[PDB]
Amino acid sequence: HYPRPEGCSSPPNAVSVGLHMDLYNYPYLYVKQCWNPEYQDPNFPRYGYKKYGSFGSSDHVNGKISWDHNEFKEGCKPIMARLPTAYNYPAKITFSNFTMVLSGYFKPKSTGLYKFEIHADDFILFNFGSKNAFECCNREESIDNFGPYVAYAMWPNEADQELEVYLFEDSYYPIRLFYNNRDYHSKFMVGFYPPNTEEITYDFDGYLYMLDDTGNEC
Ligand SMILES: CC(=O)N[C@@H]1[C@@H](O[C@@H]2O[C@H](CO)[C@H](O)[C@H](O)[C@H]2O)[C@H](O)[C@@H](CO)O[C@H]1O
Ligand SMILES: [Ca+2]
Ligand SMILES: [Ca+2]
Ligand SMILES: [Cl-]
Repeated sequence: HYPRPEGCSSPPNAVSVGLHMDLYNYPYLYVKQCWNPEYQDPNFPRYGYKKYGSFGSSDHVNGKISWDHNEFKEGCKPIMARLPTAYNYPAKITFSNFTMVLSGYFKPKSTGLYKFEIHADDFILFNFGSKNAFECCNREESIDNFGPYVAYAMWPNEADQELEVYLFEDSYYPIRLFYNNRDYHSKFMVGFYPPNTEEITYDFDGYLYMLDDTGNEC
């Protein structure tokens, strides 16, 4: 059968809307290969990604969280631009070169099979489930204790991926999205097909949530 990941329960008053975001610096080797190949090291997603420090965070990240910026005209240099309004983050970022971690919970609107689809420039990792993304109600502490990727998308050669999970309406599923841009254009597209649906959506409104971190499977 299809994969059936593990989820979490919580009283509605311990639940709030949307994901948490952390933004981390990702420098060029030099500013006018110019780009840093570090993002390719296997230890980068687990510990290396924090080594240039962070620069911002947000909460309640909900709705239309994908983007495709291919309008930039210059490579090998930092370009300032804004995230979608879904991110509740007002400052411009070095959209040319940065790392982001989005985490929290995905709650399906009905029981059944969900297909996710990702498209990356440069790099997207997808962890999903309480035995794959992070522990129920213990997100801060366990965020980098993720398991083998549910999907691994990397530009140019493996930039498109998909994956299928059978989900239950009553459950909040730990979800962890890792994104990196090494240089220039940036694509973070994460979409899904709910059950019996042939048309993809990139709008997560009503699917994304955060449970309080009380260490006890809630
Ligand atoms: C080093 C550099 O800037 N090379 C250029 C290409 O840059 C890459 O662009 C792809 C998208 O096509 C990715 O975003 C990748 O992360 C970038 O390093 C770029 O496509 C072309 C367009 O002029 O110029 C190359 O020199
Ligand atoms: Ca944070
Ligand atoms: Ca890029
Ligand atoms: Cl799981």
